[PDB]
Amino acid sequence: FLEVIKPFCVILPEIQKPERKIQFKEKVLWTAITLFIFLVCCQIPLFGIMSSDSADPFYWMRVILASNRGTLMELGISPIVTSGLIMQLLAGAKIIEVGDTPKDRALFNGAQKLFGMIITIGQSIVYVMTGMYGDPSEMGAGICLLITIQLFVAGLIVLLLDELLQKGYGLGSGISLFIATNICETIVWKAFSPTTVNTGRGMEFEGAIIALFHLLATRTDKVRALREAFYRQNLPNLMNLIATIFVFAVVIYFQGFRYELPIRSTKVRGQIGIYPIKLFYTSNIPIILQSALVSNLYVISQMLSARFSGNLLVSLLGTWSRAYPVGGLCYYLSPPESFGSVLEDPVHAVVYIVFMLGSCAFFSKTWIEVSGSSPRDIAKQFKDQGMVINGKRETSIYRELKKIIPTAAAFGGLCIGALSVLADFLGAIGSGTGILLAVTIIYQYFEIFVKEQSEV
Amino acid sequence: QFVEPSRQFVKDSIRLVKRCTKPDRKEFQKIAMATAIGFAIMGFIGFFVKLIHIPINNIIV
Amino acid sequence: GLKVGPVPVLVMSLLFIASVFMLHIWGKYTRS
Amino acid sequence: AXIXXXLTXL
Repeated sequence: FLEVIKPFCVILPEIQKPERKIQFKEKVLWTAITLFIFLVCCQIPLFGIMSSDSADPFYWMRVILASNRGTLMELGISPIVTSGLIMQLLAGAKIIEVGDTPKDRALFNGAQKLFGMIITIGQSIVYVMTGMYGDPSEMGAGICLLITIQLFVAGLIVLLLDELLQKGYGLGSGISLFIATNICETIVWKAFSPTTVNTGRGMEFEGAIIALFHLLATRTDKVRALREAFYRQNLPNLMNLIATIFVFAVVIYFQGFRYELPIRSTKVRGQIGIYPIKLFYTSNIPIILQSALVSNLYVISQMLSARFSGNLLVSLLGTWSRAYPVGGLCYYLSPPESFGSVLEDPVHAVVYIVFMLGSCAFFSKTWIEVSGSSPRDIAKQFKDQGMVINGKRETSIYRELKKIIPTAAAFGGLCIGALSVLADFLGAIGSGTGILLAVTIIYQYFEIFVKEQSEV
Repeated sequence: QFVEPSRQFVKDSIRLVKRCTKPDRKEFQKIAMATAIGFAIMGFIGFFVKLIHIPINNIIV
Repeated sequence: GLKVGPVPVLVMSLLFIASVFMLHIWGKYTRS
Repeated sequence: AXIXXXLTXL
């Protein structure tokens, strides 16, 4: 197993471990270069595609996957996430060992890259053969192989860029950076796009601010121009951007919440300090997990309805009508798009709110149990550091953590779900999922910045 | 009967929120400025990449 | 194995982008 | 593939 795959592990390229720690300014520069490369690849279409007119059942796995259909980033960050969860499950099921020796973790990284590349090849083959990019029989072996090679090398670039970020050149991981970059790109596009669409009422810009300026300059600077620019229905609004800024501000405010535990040291005396237990204890993992669950359920419902239509169970799981849920569990798990949608079906809005809050709370608690951030898992860190709580005994470190951390995780789940629901209700551009992910990732970057400043 | 666990959770959440350290007027400005800068960077780099590549995609495809 | 730095990775990414662009250009000019 | 909170299209 490990012995026979180690020579297969070493073939893949690896990022050189930096000789000296990289400062924050040029860390930001390298992160900007990495996201620029990812964005440029997101715009270049694959070669050999005859038709991009298909179903694309994973349309909702695009904000959390940083995927753009038909381009070099067809798969987005799916190889990285798949390899990460595969390795975490393998380590937790004791087939392999991450270890602590540099050789052990180097082999772990090499095998993670190997499994990510295997997943990349598998996804590319599935995408090619299952009818996307055109008929695989019509494209031929040469075109199908060329598309598979393009997707393979694009995935190799994604893993290389993520490894570049993680080895110390960037500000985090490829997953968070690419997700936040896609969300911010979407919001800025819907704010400032020069794209124009004509529906019989002349030229009309697709970006909100550009449409505002165009209308104010053209239509006699009328109050009707401002009313349309703020309450436009066929294109992005100015009220949608105002609600996006408002949700940004509120999520920032609630991301700044923390429970500051006064901790001292019983090993190195004089190391008074603070342990911040954030209200958003699991930063955006509830969003990622909830979006993945809902989107996977959507894919399952679409697959069942397409093949096994008419069955009562399939209809209850979801009714579809491009597609969007119209009935069933998939509908009740779908955000109400407009205020009129909320008004016509209050029951759907209530069920969506309850499901979002409960799922976010459940995923937050499950993640603090899984990822090693449980109260017991933090009490182990307190014990094997000499750290105790200032006004509490050393034998009571776990009980205070048991009081704080589970409640912090659950209520962070509720707060995050409520923020996403509020953003979805207000019509915020970027959506609740996108806005929350973007704010949490930029806050991770900001907290890395303040950590580096404190180290100075 | 889950009324008692729900009330206990609500009470614990209220206590934890009251004991949390909320951002001040200066912390909020600092975090908001940092978020705005990071947004502007990522979003505008992506916007300009897409805007540049639209003519390129027209030319090559 | 082979360990590369950030600049080799940037060059590899740019070369892959340019190779896909060249594939597109070659296909367009051959078909036209 | 759609199994679950996993994210591995198709």
